Amino acid sequence: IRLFESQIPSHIKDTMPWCLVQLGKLHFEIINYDMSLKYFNRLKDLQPARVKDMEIFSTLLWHLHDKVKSSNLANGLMDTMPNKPETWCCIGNLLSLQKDHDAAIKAFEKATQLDPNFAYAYTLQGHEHSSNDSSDSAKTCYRKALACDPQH
Amino acid sequence: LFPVNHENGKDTHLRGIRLYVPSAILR
Amino acid sequence: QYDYSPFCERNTLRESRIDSFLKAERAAHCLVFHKYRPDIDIMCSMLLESVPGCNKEDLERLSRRERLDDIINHETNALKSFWNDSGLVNSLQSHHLHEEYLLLQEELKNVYKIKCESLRDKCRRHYSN
Amino acid sequence: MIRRAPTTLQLSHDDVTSLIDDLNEQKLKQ
Amino acid sequence: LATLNCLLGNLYMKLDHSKEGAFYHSEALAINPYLWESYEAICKMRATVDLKRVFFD
Amino acid sequence: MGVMYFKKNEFVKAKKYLKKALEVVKDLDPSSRTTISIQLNLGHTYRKLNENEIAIKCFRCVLEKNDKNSEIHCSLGYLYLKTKKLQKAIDHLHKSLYLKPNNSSATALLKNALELNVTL
Repeated sequence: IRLFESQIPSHIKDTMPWCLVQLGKLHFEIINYDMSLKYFNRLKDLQPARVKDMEIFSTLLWHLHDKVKSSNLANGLMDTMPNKPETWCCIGNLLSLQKDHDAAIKAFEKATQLDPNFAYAYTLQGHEHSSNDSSDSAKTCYRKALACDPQH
Repeated sequence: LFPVNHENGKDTHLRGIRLYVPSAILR
Repeated sequence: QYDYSPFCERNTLRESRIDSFLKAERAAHCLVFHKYRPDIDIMCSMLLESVPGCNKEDLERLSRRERLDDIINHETNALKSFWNDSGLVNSLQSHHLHEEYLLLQEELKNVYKIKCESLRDKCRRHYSN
Repeated sequence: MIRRAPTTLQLSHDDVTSLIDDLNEQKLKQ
Repeated sequence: LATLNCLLGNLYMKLDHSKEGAFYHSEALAINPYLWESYEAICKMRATVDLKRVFFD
Repeated sequence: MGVMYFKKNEFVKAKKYLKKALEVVKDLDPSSRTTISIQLNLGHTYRKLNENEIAIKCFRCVLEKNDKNSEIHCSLGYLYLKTKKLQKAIDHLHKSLYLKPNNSSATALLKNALELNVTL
């Protein structure tokens, strides 16, 4: 973040979509929730129909409990790419945010079967399985999540 | 056991049943 | 002697098929050539020569980048384009053109409709398929 | 000829139990 | 030679090999510093690169 | 011959016979379920011979030639936990759990590896 402040010109910083993604993810990692949202909104303003990684935005926006923004983003993302696992994981995050979670589990496993090498979908599955008051399924899903990404 | 119902009923429902025993976060 | 090698890579063809192909081929060409042997001969400004349903006038307007008798002219004109210059129209009885005309656009309009969702519901279609 | 699938060696549970035990006393040593 | 080495490193990545994949990716990056996928592969594999040396010279 | 001498708890001649089998088939046909068995049995003999480096090398070779193998990943986890390469051990063990979630020994191996890594 200090390198952004010092070594990155402002005009490049506030216009580069990839830099916006990186700064939002970074401020998530420092658990700076307010900071990341107002730049992810700028990202969506620059282009709404981009998937890349909305997994971070879905994780943030579940915490912020903004149902309408999640609905709009899920609609757009799936209407653009139906086969991208990120759209399905965002949809499942929305569903878990609502209330029901078994269909969220089904959506997550479907997202994984789109791409078996998407670790974050697995770990989101595992974290959700804690909300089911079930551990064995959660434990197996956590192990299978860590298998895909060694450093998670 | 449910041997008889009200007003000389025949069958019986069961709306709810539960069993009780004794003994901030990140996504 | 009539050549039949390209019609079958087998170097021998039984004589029944020899006339079967020979009599078939000649009249097939005779239909295309007239609205003789095949081996002796095969032969016989805007580039586009023809488009199905396109008359010479419609080709010209392209190059520029563009009451009972009258409706009968439109009656025949509509079937000229759709039937690709079919010669049986002139032999059709006049009152037989009318019902075929009404079924034309009625069928045609149905193509226009054919040629022309909540988040929770429209996610299911991809899960189930 | 129908060549038989060559037999393959398996990792037994006894040897892995022995190794994990030996590791337990190894960490208990220091 | 810029693309061959990075492609070979990607093949090693698919084969789960790291060390020689890392060195080949580093060589590809050293050939041309603008490639930007050699660096991404190296970062994903946690390898170390002398960015100041390779980028300046 | 190598397999039967291994089963007879006589590893030294099994090792030499499997080495001969490998060197005969080394030049031709790396595929076709023959070099795989040769290298797997040779790696098992080395791991039972207590020499681990060449065993790890052969296990890596067969893993290259075949990644869909839970037993291979369990064996790599075993060999890496025998040494102090805990990161590779846990990575291959998680890979094995991914390949087969219901593995009996792998759960205990993962628990021990995690405990050792944390205590390290």
